[PDB]
Amino acid sequence: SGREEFVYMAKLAEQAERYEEMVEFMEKVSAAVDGDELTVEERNLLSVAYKNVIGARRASWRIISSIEQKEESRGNDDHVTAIREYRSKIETELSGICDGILKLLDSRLIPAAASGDSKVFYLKMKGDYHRYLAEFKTGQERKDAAEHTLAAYKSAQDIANAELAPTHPIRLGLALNFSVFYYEILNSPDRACNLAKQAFDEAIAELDTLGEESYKDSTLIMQLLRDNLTLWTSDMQD
Amino acid sequence: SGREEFVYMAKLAEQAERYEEMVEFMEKVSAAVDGDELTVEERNLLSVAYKNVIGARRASWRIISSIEQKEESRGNDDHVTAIREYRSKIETELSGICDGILKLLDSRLIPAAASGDSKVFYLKMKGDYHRYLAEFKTGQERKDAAEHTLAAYKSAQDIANAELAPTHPIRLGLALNFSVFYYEILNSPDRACNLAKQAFDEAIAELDTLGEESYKDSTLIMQLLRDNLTLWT
Amino acid sequence: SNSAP
Ligand SMILES: [Co+2]
Repeated sequence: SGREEFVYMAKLAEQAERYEEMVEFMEKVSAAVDGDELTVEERNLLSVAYKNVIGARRASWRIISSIEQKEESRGNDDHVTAIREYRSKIETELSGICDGILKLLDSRLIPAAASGDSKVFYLKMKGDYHRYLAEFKTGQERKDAAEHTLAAYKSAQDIANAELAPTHPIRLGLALNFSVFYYEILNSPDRACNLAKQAFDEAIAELDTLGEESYKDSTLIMQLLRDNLTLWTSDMQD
Repeated sequence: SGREEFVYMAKLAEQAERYEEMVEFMEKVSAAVDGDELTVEERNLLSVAYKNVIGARRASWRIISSIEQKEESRGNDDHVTAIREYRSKIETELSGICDGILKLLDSRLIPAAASGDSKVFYLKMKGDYHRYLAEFKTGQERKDAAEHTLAAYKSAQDIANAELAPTHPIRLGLALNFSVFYYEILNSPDRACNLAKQAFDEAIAELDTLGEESYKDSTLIMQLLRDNLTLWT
Repeated sequence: SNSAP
């Protein structure tokens, strides 16, 4: 059917690494699934699609920003103006991508979850994309984005603490991204370290609960948790 | 002014890895230079821009084609049909990209080329993009593409043999791509191997006898030539 | 800092 055709097209777009089209296909899948919930597979295809589309503009934004600061530190103000105009184009694309996924998540998927599985997943994703907004927005828009991020992550954390094993890859990913939020967005290294440490310990504490299928996913995140701590614990030094 | 602005924008697009925009910027620089030659730097920015823009569709095309063949081997005609529509979209983009750069080479850059270095460079590039056309075109369209590739490479090879040192990275790159043309498009491995070998020997002749500053580039190309010969035979 | 895949 509609749904199945566009799911397959989305998988093809992924293979071809034509991710803007993958988002289009998954947006058509999600729209075709109105009352029903997305499958685990469709949820993951949607997430991969948006992660890659935003990831590419995020990379470009960081690079153009480094160049902007260097050329600004230099007396070529003429170069700096051009770089700022270009970064503005990138920020426009970033804003439009976040608006697309936040509306789709906010209008269909979050209301439709009622699974706690998917509740935490979609809440984490809402927080993620508000955070990607907070990465480049300024003034009140940055404030609003960061506040919505914190609120999304908190709601996610409540459902996850109450209904997901400490070794659950969704709960672990949420902890990871929430800690990153504190370190990078809120500039609270103490808070970020505390949260990452807690999520790791609570997962090795109850490390029996982990699933064979769940293991590659969880262990990956837990290593990232340690890796973050490894840098933070060293920037509590540097 | 204009020219210098768009060169800078192209470098920014490259840094940002926004290559469709890099192509746009280099098309505006080249269009803004009527009759004058591109600098070596500008020429290379243009080539990088188009190389990356086409490279990405070439990769997508190969992957979608493999999936089409597997799904064909599975009797999944619904999947095969969807895949064919998608591959057709990719081939449309491929055709338009090769056409864009071929038009730019044919109306301004190839006519404007004033030295053997740039004459060979732009002819080699013409052969390259006719070859990328020949990679997916079929039937008569493929025959026409391959013939234009051969003609571009031949013109390039004549100028290169006549005005560029055998160790010139432009001449070496041309020899490399011409041999590849024989192996992959014309399925003439004997010719591909012979061409790569002759170009390599002619390059090793003056390897120690001559060279400075150019050496990392030439030695690089000659090593790719060796790797290919090692694989073909 | 790294985030979830
Ligand atoms: Co608000």
